[PDB]
Amino acid sequence: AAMQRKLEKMADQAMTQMYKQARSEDKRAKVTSAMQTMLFTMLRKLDNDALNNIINNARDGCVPLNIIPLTTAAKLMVVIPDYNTYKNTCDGTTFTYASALWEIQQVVDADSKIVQLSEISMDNSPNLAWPLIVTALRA
Amino acid sequence: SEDKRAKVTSAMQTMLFTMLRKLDNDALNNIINNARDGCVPLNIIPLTTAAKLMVVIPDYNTYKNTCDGTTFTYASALWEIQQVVDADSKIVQLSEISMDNSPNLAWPLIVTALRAN
Amino acid sequence: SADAQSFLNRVCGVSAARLTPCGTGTSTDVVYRAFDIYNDKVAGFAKFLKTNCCRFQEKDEDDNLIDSYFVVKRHTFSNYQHEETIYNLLKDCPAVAKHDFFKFRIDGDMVPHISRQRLTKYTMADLVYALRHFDEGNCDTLKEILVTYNCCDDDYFNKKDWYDFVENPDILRVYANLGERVRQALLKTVQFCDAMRNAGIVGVLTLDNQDLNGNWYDFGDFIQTTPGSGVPVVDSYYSLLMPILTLTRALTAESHVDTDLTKPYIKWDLLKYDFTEERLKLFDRYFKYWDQTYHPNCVNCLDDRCILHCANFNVLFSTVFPPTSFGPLVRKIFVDGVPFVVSTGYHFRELGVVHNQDVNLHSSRLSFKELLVYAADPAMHAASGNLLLDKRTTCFSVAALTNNVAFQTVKPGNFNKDFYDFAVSKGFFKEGSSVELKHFFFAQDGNAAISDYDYYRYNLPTMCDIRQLLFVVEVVDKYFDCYDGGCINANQVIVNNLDKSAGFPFNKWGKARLYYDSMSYEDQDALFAYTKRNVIPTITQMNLKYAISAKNRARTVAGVSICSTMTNRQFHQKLLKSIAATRGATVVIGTSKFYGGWHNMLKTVYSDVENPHLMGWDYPKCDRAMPNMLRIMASLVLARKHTTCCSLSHRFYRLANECAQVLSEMVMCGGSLYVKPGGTSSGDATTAYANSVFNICQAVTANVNALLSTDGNKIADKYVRNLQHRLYECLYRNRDVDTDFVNEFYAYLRKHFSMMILSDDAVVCFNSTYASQGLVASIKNFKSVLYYQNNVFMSEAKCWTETDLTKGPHEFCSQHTMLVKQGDDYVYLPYPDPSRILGAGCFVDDIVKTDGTLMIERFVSLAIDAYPLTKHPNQEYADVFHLYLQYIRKLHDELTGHMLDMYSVMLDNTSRYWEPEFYEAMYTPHT
Amino acid sequence: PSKMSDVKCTSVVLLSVLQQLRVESSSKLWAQCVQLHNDILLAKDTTEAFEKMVSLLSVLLSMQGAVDINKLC
RNA sequence: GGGAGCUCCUCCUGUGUCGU
RNA sequence: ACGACACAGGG
Ligand SMILES: [Zn+2]
Ligand SMILES: [Zn+2]
Repeated sequence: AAMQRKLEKMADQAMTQMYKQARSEDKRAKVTSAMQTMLFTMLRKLDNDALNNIINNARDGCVPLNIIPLTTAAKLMVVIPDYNTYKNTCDGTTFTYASALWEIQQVVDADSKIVQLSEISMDNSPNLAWPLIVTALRA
Repeated sequence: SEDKRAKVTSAMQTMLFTMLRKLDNDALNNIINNARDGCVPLNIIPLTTAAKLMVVIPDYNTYKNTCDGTTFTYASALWEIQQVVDADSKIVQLSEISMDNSPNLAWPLIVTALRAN
Repeated sequence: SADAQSFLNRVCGVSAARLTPCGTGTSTDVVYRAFDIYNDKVAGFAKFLKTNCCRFQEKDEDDNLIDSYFVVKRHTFSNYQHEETIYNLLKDCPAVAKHDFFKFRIDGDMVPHISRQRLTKYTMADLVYALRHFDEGNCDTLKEILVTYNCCDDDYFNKKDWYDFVENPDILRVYANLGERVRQALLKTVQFCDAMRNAGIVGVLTLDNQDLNGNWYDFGDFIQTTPGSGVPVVDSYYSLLMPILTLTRALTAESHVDTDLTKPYIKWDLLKYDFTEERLKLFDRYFKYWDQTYHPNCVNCLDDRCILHCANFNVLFSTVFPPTSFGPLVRKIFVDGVPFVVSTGYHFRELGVVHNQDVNLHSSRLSFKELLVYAADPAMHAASGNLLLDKRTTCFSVAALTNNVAFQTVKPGNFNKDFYDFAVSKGFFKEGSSVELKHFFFAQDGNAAISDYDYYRYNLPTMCDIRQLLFVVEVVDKYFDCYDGGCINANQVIVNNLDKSAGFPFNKWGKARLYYDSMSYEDQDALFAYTKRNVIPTITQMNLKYAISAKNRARTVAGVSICSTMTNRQFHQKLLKSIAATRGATVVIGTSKFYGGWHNMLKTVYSDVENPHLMGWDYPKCDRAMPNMLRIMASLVLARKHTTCCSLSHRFYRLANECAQVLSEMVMCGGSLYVKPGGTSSGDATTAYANSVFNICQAVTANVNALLSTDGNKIADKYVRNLQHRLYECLYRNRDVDTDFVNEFYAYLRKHFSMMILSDDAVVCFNSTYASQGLVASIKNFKSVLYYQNNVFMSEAKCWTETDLTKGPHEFCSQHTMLVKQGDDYVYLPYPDPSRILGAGCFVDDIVKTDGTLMIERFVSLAIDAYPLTKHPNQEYADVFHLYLQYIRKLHDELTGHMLDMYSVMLDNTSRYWEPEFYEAMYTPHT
Repeated sequence: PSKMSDVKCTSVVLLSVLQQLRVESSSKLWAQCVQLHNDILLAKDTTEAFEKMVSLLSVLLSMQGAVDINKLC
C-alpha cells in the first residue's frame, strides 16, 4: 500500500543523490582541462586579428617573455625559434606582432650575444642556435 | 558535551601557558613596576618590551625614509635589520633595494629587526 | 557731501584711521547676516536683513583696504543711554570693542550713534552658519572667510570637489587653519563672562555679537545687578559653536608645550592613562560658565542623557592626549605563582577611564569562563606578539601575532557557459540592447584587505551639538516605543547557524556549537552577569568577501568573537526579535516583500500626507564615517528598554562592553592587530538596527535644522510659527524634557514627514508645500546635516525625488516599483535590475554550480526574484523571466535524459516550475 | 550576440585559467592580471577591451604550462 | 557536523527537501 | 505550524 510508495520514493531520493555526487565529483576532477578547452573555444569565436596573430605565433613558437604593453613608449621582447618565423614576421627593423608595428632595438642569441640585424640572412642563418630573443617598442 | 568541554579547556589553557612563556621577562616586569598602580595601557607593551619589529613598506620612498641602512630608529630605540623579504616571502638582500632596482621586486617589503642593546 | 564728510570725520574721531565710506551716509543693509534671535515673535538660527548700521572700512598706508570696519548703529535714545551705561562697566575688559558713543545731527536734530571700532566683516555666527548650513553652490561667505584669514586662496576653490571630505581630504587642513582663531574667540568669551560676573551683568551671549577676532558688543539686552552676582547665559552660544570645534581642530594648540603653536609637542609620560585632571583643566579653561556638571569618567553619570553630554565633552578633549594611552589597561595577575597579563579596565575616548570590579589576583586555578575571558582578551595576544610598524595605513597598529604577513586574494567567478549559450540563442546580449551584463565577480590582489581597512581614515572625531542631540534622541525614542525589549535568560536565546565560526582565537578549536555545548546554561548566565560589572575587550577578524557586484571595490566582512555574540544575544535579542516582528511601523525590518508586503509597506508610508512627494538619499561611506557619538546614542536608545531588569551600573557596563567590542575594538586584518577608530561592525547582530536608529536621528536632525533656519516672520501658519518658537525654547532653553512638546513634534513629523527606514536605507513621503516653504526637511537640509555631523558630502546625484505617487519609490533596497493590475486591484510590485538576475545566472561562485542539472532550485529562486519583470513595459525585461522558465524546462528535460541513461529508468512534481502560476502566486496575498 | 559581452566572459575565463596555473604565487604578475581583468569588466568601448585582452592572453602564453598546439587543434 | 580550498561573517526574507 | 539541511535575494 502506502509503504511500497514510500520505499519507492526513498529509492528515488537515494538515487538522485548518488547521481548528483557522481556529477559533482566528475566536474571537480575534469576541471583545469575543460576550462582551457572552453577558453580556446571562446577565443577562436572572438575572431580578433590581434588575438589570432598572437595565438598563431605562440603555437608556432614566437612567444613573448613579458606582458605585451599597450603604451606607445613601452618595451617588448619575444622569442624567435626559427628563421622562417623571422623572415615573414619582420622586414628590415620593423616588427609586426599583435597587429602592431614594433621597432627592433637589440637581438640577443641563445648565449646572450648581440647578433646584428644585417647578419640575419637566409644563407648565414643555420650557424646560430636560434632562440633569438628580439627586443622592440611599438611605433 | 562533557568530552568536548575538557578538550577545549586543555587547548585554551595550553595556548595561555604557551604565549605566557614568550612574554614574562625583565622588560615587562620593569615597565609595570614603574607605574603608580601596576596598570598600564596595552598599546605600550609591544612598543616598549617587544624584542622584534616588523615593518611593512609599500614604496621605495617609504623604505628610504624609514629603514634605510642596517640599523634604524623607531619608538626611541635602535633596531638591527635582518631578514627583509618581499610579498612573495622571498629573501631580499639590502643591496637590491635601490631606486632603479625598485620595479624589479615585489612590494610591500616586510623588514624584520631585533632591538639593539 | 558736507554731511557725509562730517559724519566720516566724527566716526573716525580720535583714533587715527583712514576710513572709506562702505555704503553711504545712511544704513548699509548688510546682505543676509546670520542671527541667533529669540524674542516673543521669532526664534531660530536664521539669516535676516540687518539694516540699522552705517558701516565704514579702514585702510592702512598704501591705501589698500583692511579687514577692519567701523560699524555705527543708529538705534533709539533710551537704548543709547542703556548701552553707554552697561559699556562703562565692561570697558576695561580686553574682550570688548571700543564704542565711542556720540550724537550727530543727521536729519536735523541730534540722532544718537554707537560706533564700535575695528571689528571684522563677518561674525562668529556667520562662520557657524556657513559651516553648518553648507550649500556647495552658494558658499560665498565661507570662501570669503577662508581667503580673508589666509587659510587658502581663490585658486584652491578653482579646483573641483574642493569642499568634499572623501575626495580632496586637504579641506581638513584648510579648515584647521581656523582653529587658533576659534580658540582665541573661546578665550575672549571666557574673559567676557568673567567681566560680566564681576560687574553684575545678566544677559544672553549670542554668537552674532562677537567678531572673528573675539571682541563683543551689543549690550542692548543686558541688565544690572549687584557687583559680583552677574550670570551670563551661554547655552545657545556653546551649543551652536560645538560642531565646528572639532571640524577646525580648535584645541590643537593644547598639544604643545606652552599652549602655543611654535613650541614642540608635549612629551607625555608613556605609562599615563588617567588624564582626568587634564580634562577638568580643559573644561575650566574653555567652558568655565557652562553650568551643567561634567564627569570626565562617564562611569559616574546620572543617566544616559548625562552620558551623552559628558561623552560629547570627552570626545572633544580626547584629541589632545596621545593615542597610545587609550584601549585596554592591562595588569599583572598571578595564577598559581605564574604571572599573567590581562585587561583590568579600559580607557575610552568618550567614556573615560573605567575599571573592572571583579579583578582577582593570586588564583590557584582558572575556571572555564575565566579561560574564555582570558583567551578572548587581546592583552595576552598583543603582549606576546611582535611590534608592528605598518606604513601602508595611517591607522594605529598594535602588534603582529605571526612572523609573516598574510596577503589574501580573491578569485574570479566561474562562467556558466551553458546558460550564456542558451541566452544568446534566445536573442539576448545583442549590440545596444536594454539589458547588458554589469554584475560580475571582481578579483582582488594581495593588497586589498589592508587597502580596504585603510578606509577608516574617513572616521574623524565629531563633536555634536548636545542641546540638539539630547532632543533628537527623545524624538527617536518616541519612534521606538511600540517595541518590547529587555534581558532574557540563557535558555530563551534562539541561536541560528550554530555551525559557524567563533571568532578569534576561538576558531582554532571549533565552531559556535562547541562553545554552546561546553558551556552550561548557568555558565552562560554567569558570563552575562560578569559582563555587567567588567569590560571584556575582544578581537574581530576581517576577511574578504566573494560575491557578485557592480563595482570593482573589495568588500570585507567581520567575524566577532563568541563571547561578544553570546552576551549581546542575551542583551538585545528580545528587542531585536520584537522589532523584526512588527508590521506597520517606521523601521521595516523583517517585513517580507512577497505576498503583498511591498504594497503594504508603500501604502503605509503614503499614509495621509497632504501634498505627497517621495524622496530618498544615501550616506557616503556610512559604515566608515559614522561618528562615535551617534553610535553611542544608538546603543543608548537600544538599551533604553532595560529600565526594569538592569540598574544604572549594569547598563553603563553593557554600554562599555558594546563600545570596547563593536565600536573601537582591535581588528585582526591578516596576522596583525590594528585599532579601529569607529564605525559599525559587519558581524554584529545589532548593526542593522543601530543603522536604523542613526538614520531616524539624522532625519529628525535635518527636520529641526530646516524648521529653525527659516525666517519666522515669513511663516504664515500660526501653528507652525508657535511650534518653531517652542522648538527653539525646548532645545536651548528648558534644560529638562518636555514630554508634551516631544509628542507634539513627533506627531508633526509623522503627519508631514513619513518615513520607511531600514539599515541606512530610507524612503520618505513628505508634504511638498511645507518642504518648499522650509517647514520640513529637504535634500539640501540632509546635505548640510551630513556635512557638519557626519564628515561626508552627500552628492545630490545620489538622491532622488518622485513627484508622482502612482510611480513608486525610485529605488528601495535595490528594488524598483511598478503599479501592476493584479485581479481588479492595482498593486505595487518590486522588480530587480535585470542585469543582476542575468549575472547571478551566468557567473557562479563554485564550479559545480555550472552543471545546471544539479542546481535547478537555484534557477527557480532566480525566477521567483525575476517574475515581476513580466509586467514591465520593456520587452527584454519580460524576456528575462521567460528565458529563465525555458532554461528550467530544458534543465529538467536533460536531467531526465541523463537519469534514464546512466541508470536503468526513473520517474514528478516539476512541471509546476515551467509555468508562471507558481511565481505569480508568490506575489499575491495568501487568502 | 555582441562583442563586449563575449570578451568580458572570455576575460573571466582567462583569469580562471590563470588562477588555476598558480599565478597568485607572483604578487606583481597577479596584480597586473587582476588590474587587466577588472578593467575589461568595466570597459564600455570594445577597442581598449581587446587591447587588455591582448595583454592578458600574452600573460597566459608567455608561460610553458598550458600546451598551445593541442588546444589550438 | 557534511563539503571546499590552516581558513570558511551577521541580520532579515522566501523557496525545495526532508521529521514532528 | 515547529526544527535540520541546501539554495536564492536584500552590512
Ligand atoms: Zn553626567
Ligand atoms: Zn538589562
